[PDB]
This record gives sequence, structure tokens and C-alpha cells, in this order.
Amino acid sequence: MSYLLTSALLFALGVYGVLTRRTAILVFLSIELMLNAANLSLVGFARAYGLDGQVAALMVIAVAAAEVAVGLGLIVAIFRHRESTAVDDLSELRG
Amino acid sequence: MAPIQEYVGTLIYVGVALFIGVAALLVGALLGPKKPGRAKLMPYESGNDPAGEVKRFPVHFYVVAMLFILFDVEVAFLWPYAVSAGGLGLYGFLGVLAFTLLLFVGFLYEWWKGVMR
Amino acid sequence: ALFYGDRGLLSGYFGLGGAARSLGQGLARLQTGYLRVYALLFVLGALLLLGVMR
Amino acid sequence: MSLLEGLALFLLLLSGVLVVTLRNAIHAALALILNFLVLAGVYVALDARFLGFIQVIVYAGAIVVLFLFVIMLLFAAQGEIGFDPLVRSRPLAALLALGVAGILAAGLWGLDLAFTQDLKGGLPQALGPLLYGDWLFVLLAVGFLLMAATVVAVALVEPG
Amino acid sequence: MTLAILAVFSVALTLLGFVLPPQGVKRATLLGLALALASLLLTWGKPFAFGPYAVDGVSQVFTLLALLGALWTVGLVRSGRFEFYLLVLYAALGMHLLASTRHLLLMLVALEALSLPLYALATWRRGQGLEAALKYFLLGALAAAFFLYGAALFYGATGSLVLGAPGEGPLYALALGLLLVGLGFKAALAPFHFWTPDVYQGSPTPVVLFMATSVKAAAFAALLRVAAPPEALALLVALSVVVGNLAALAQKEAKRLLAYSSIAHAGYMALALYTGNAQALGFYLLTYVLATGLAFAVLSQISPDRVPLEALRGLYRKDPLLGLAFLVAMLSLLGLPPLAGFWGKYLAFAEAARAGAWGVLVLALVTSAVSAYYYLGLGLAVFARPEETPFRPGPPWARAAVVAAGVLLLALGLLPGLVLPALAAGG
Repeated sequence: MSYLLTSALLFALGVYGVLTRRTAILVFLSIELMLNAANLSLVGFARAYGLDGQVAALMVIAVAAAEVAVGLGLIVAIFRHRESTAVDDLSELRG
Repeated sequence: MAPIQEYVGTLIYVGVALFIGVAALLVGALLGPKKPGRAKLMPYESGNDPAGEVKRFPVHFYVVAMLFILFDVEVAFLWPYAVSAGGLGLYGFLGVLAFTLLLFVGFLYEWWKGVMR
Repeated sequence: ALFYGDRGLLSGYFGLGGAARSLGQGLARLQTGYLRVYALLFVLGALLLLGVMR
Repeated sequence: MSLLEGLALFLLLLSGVLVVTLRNAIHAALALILNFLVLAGVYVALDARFLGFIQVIVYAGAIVVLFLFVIMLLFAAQGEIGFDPLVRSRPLAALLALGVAGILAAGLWGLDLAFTQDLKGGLPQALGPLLYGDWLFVLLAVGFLLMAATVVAVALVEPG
Repeated sequence: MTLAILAVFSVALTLLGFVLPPQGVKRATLLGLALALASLLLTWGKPFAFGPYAVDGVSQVFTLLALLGALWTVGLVRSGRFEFYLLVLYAALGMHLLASTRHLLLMLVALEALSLPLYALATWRRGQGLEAALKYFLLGALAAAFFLYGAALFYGATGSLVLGAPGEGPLYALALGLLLVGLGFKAALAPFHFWTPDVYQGSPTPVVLFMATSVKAAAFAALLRVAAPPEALALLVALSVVVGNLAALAQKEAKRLLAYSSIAHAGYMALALYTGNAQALGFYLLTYVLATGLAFAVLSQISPDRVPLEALRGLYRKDPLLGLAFLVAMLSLLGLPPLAGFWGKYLAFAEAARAGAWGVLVLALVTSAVSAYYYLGLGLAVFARPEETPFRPGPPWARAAVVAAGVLLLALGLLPGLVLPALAAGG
């Protein structure tokens, strides 16, 4: 049970990272940490409910890899010619 | 399966290896003249600019690494079929064949487009 | 006098419409355009929902 | 258990704190790799062994390797450039983190579960029939997703 | 066996584009989408399940809507990159998978498969487009993390990852909330709405057409599977509709204003979720998809990058049919009789009142009357004096598409007792 609470804590940590980080890449890293917290909760509940959460987390890892590929390609495309990645540098779109 | 005792032995193995590595680092660091000089600390190649000022490196390495993560996910999925094979029969063979063919079509697209770029 | 009073009543109706518009532009000002701002407001709304669920 | 289990959980939490605190991107990534290692060890302790091994291979071995490749191509290690500091946002972010932890803690509080099932080790020997089978359709969807991700990134960089 | 057609065409064209001109690849994509739609029609009343994949009335109706939106948005795009069609095909298959399953994890995989190609399709390379794509990707990955932890808490509260399981108290409520966060962000409900104005303003107008039709359709299809509590539903609807219409009042740009209007419309559709009738919602979404596709096809004929409000003016004098269809779309999005948008609105409100949510329904109606301000400032502006504005009066392709959309709107507004009888099993 301690594992599920630890996963919730890691989720909160990744949230703090996403909110605090100035860099898009470090935001994405905090998101990956959130994903792995979810995977740990899944593994605990798979130990509880019979191993299906294991295959679940496996598919999750695959999905995470795909989305990491896509998001890093996007990050590179946006900040290859452009200077420092700081996401506050893009404020053109306003209410 | 296998007992956890071998995994504890694995932990022991790692602890022993790390301890030996730290011992080697202590000997190397402690036994030395220790005469720092400005030119000695200077990176390389006669005054400045071994690499000097160069803009961001080619994305070729990024492409290789991303390719690698995707195909490593592929291999990670191929392993459970590699172990549990005879029981999954022609149906499991066909499912894994479909998975492999999808990711190989992705590879063929990225190849006929190529990354020398 | 009653005519002018009716005119002023219609003007107050206009004032109510403008108060609605002002509220709307304050809510549009809520979107500054900074992703950090958008994400903070997002996490805020999500926690609000999870609390309301009880 | 609890002796070394508490140790492993403290290591996980500290690694997360580092990855979200440190302003050096390389240092944060390294903290995250340490996190993934401790997490795979916890996986093994939780009878999920193959999943821990794939967590090391794909996530640590491949994913954050690509991350490191990206941040070494685009230096970015000293992230605090172009600040727009919004100092008021740091305590608000800490507050939102504490709240998202507390609501989950409330949802999981007073919650006890039957953690007694013979997973037999999360070995691929026993995971295969689930993956190819009940999860075969999800597997095929994942593979299609991966192919789509390849084409997406390829057309996404593609200078022309 | 429509998913089979979709996957076959996508995988084949992936390599075929090497030997085929992008025009031929576009023709092929159009043919495949039309063939999948024809199969959906011929399978009307033939629910088909293989794994967690399940085709029922909901799957049929909502995938029909998504296929229509994809066909329309592909018709306009003439770029010589066959990848700009590969991504649309991928997104279509992903939204079909999203609408056709109850498995939470397969739902996540389908979500990623449909969302990733849109991030790339949002790149006309205009500087605002990259900002839009960045906000979209970051907020989307955050919501994916939240949905995944909700699925984990669902697997915690019950032994399966499939919806419909009995469910616990507070923990099940927590899991349901963590799933609802992601689902509403994808449905542009406030207070998760912030991404929508920026993304609609930054993305190319035909892409925004594709989004505002197919994405919203599939999102509400997946929402109907959740057992959303009434208090949470009330909060979402109130905030969404209020903020949407109010902030839309302040908008100077057509795409951003339409984004806020779409936030308000998602707030409206969330009422049918009280009962989850899905016939009312199927009809509502049919009407809304047609109207929005029409409006955005016209906005694409005007300008792909950005269309200001004044650009809409003189549209009648330029093309009378286009001005009239744009007016009809504005009215159907306002939800006024005798239009099918009104019938969808009425069906959603009837589901809500049947659920016994009165104050929420009243607030929704008040905010909908507020929406008439800008709905009329758009529809009626068509008749104003033409100012300096780029205008390319479309091909017969887009002309006939817009006209057929408006005609279907008005016809199903006058006689909804034709199609509405078959949004259930389909007799």
C-alpha cells in the first residue's frame, strides 16, 4: 500500500516540476515522472488484482516512448532556429 | 523463475564492483604531484579553440536515438512472444507478425526517406 | 420626466450589457498567453473538480 | 521489507525532488535515471520482474538517452535564461503540488487492499499469453501508434 | 470491419507515397474515407465486437461524423506533402478506436494515436502556429498523465480497466475525477479551456475545422461511457459555458471567438451526459459538426492563417450562397428554431431536465442567450460593406460541401423524425 501512496507523491512531484520548470524539456521530464508514478500505482494494483496492470504499464511505456519521440521532435523544430527555450518567450496568443 | 537470493547476490556483486572502483579512484587521485597551472587546465590545442565556438550539433544523433527507443520498444514487445511461443500457436504468431510488419513499414518509410540529414 | 426616466431605464439596460461584456473581457484577460499561467489555471480547475466530487 | 522498503521509497522520493528541483538539466535527468533504477528494483520486489527490466531498457536505456542527446545538441543546461520569473508562481506551484498530493491521499486513505496474488514473478513467460491474447488488440494499437510516431517525427523535422 | 479498411489504407499509402504523386495520395485518402463511411452505412444495425473493440450505435454515429469532418477538411488541403494526409488518416483511425472501446488503456492508446498527428498538422510553420502547437502538446501530455493515473486508480478501485465496473466510494470518485479531467480538456470544457482559444487562433483554419468537428465528436463519444457525477457535471457545465461565452464577447478574432463558442457548446453537450442518452447527443453532434465544418470551410476560403471579424463582412455580396450558409451555420450554433442545432440543444436540455438539474440548466440557457450577441455579430456582418479583405471564392468542391452541409442542417431541423428514429439500433 505504501507503493501506491509513494506513486501519488511522485505524481505530485512531477506536477510541481511541470509548474516550476521554465524549460519545455524539463517540463516534459516532469511529465515522464508523472507517467512512471502512474505505472507504479498500476503495478501495485496489478499485484492486487492479478497481473493485468503489468501488461497495462507495458503498453503505457510503449505509448510514453512514442509520445516522447513526437514531443522531442516538436521541441527541436520549435527551438532549433529560435533562442532559449523558455516558454514565457511565446506570448503572441492572448485572450 | 529464479529465487530472490540470486538477486541479492546481484546486489552484492554491484556493491563489490562499486567499492573496487572507488578504491581505484582514491589511489589515482591521492597519488599525484598536484601542481595545477593555468595552461595545464586550458582545454586543448595551443591557446584556444579545439572545438571553439560551434553551433548546435547535427540532429543525426537525435534521429539515431529516437529510432533506437522505438525499435527497443519493439524488441521489448517481441521478448514475451519469444519466451511464450509454442503455446500461442499460429494465432500468436500472426499477431506478433502483424506487430513486426507495422513497425518494419515505419522503418522502410524512414529508410527510403533516409537520414544523412 | 417619465420619458427621460424611460430613456435612463434603457441606458441602465445598456449598462447591464456592458457589465456582462466587461466580465467577459476579464475572463478573456484570464488568458494571458503564458503556458505556465495556462497550466497553473488548469491544475487549479482540476483540483477544484476533485474537491467538488465529494 | 520495511527496513529496505522504506529505504527504497525514500530514494525514489529524493530522486523525484532532485529531478524537479535542480536547475541543471543534465543533473535532473541523472536524478530521473536513478529514480527509474530504484523503481525497477521496487518492481522486482513487487513480483513484476520483466516490467522492471523493460523499464530499465526502454525508459532508462533509450528514452532518457534520447533526452540527453537533445539537451546536449541544444546546450540548455542553465535553464534560467529569459526568466519572466513570476516569483509569485513558485509558492503557488508548491501549493498546487501539496493539494494534488492531499486529494489523492484522501482518496487512498482508509483504503486497504488484498495484495495477495501469486504473480509468480512478472516474467514474460507468464505475461506472453496476456499480451498476445486479451491484450493483443491493445498491442496492435500500440504498434500502429509507434509507426505513426515514427512518420510524425520524420515529417516533423524534415528541413526542406 | 471498417477499422480494417482504415488500417490497410494508412499502412499502404505510407509507402505508396514514394511512387505516387501527393495528388494521387490525396485522391486515395478521400476514396478510403468514403469507403469506410459506406461500410458504416451498410453495417447500420450490425453491432460488431472482436476484442475490447466494439461497434454500436454510438460508434457508428460518431465515427460517421468524424469521417465527414475529415473528408471536408481533406478536400480543402492541397499541399504537396502526402504526409499531410497520412496524419489525417492516422487521426481518423485513432478517433474511431477511441469511440469504439470501453477499455481505459486502449482508450489511452487511441487518444495518443489520434492526438499526435494533429500536433504535427498544426504546423503551417507560421510563428504563432509553433506557439499553438507547443501549448497544445504540453497541456495534452499533462492531461494524458492525469488520465493514466485515473485509469490506474480505476484499476485500483476495481480489478478491471474497463468502464462499468461497480466502483468504490471516495477512491472510485477520485479515479472518475482523474479520468474526467483529461476527457474535459480534450472536449475544451472550462476551467480546462485555456488551450482552445490559442490553438484555434494559431492552427490553420481547415485543420481547426477537422479538430472542432471530429475531435469534439470522438471526445463526447468517449465521455458518454463515463458515469460522471451530477455535481461535477454541474460545475463543468457552469464554468465552461459562462467563461466560454463571456470571454468570447471580448474576442476580436473569428477563430479565437469560435474557440470560446466551442467551449460554451461543449458545456451544452455535457448536459446529455447527465442521462447519457447518446441519441440526443448523437443528433446534437451531427448538427454541430455540420455547422462548424461549414463555418470553417468558409473561413478557409477566406484565409487559412487568420480571419478577423471584418473579413467576414461583405461575404454575401462576394458569394451569396456562402454568405447565406455562414448565416445558417451561425444560427445553428446559436441553437435557434427551426434548425437541427436547436433540436440538438433541446434534446440535451431535455436530458438535463430529466436528470433534474434546474439551476445549471437555467445558467446554461442564460449564457446561451448571451452567446447570441456574437453569433449575430458574425452572421449579420456578412451583409456589411466589404472592407479590404482577401477573398478566394473557393472551388465547386467547397461550395457544394458548404451548401450540402447547410441543407442537411435545415432539413434535419425541420424533420428530425427522419434520422432521430435511427440513432438507436437504426431501424
